[PDB]
Amino acid sequence: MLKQVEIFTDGSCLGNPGPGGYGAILRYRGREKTFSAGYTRTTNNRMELMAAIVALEALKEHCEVILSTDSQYVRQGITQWIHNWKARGWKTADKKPVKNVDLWQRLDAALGQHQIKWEWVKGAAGHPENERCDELARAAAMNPTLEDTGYQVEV
Repeated sequence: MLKQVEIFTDGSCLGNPGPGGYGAILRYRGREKTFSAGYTRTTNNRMELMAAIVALEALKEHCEVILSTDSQYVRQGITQWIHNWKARGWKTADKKPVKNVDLWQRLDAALGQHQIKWEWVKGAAGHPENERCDELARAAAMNPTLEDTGYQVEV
């Protein structure tokens, strides 16, 4: 049987754009691995994506994953947009690349390596680990050490 891993993820940003960061927790057989990093200039949406990307890429073997996050952006992409973008070559009708294509492509790639059960949560009570991810993400945004290379300035 495959390992069944619990993943909790969250991202945040102080502005649009501004410093931002992510936080993710992987739970397996009582063991826990935490991941967090901050970027000098990015956006909330890119951080929401990165959290999920870093968590999934951290798994070195095919797994059963229970991914819990309150990322609306990730949810919409996963249950709505992802399919179409794969059917249009990751480009808008006007041939212009889809926003954050660099990160969406990395996520999609990570997604196809595991059986994922998504648990869309609502930032409140009953989600201790998610709240923990928020704290990690907020502490990383306040002490950024990385450059979000894939970030392209609006217009």
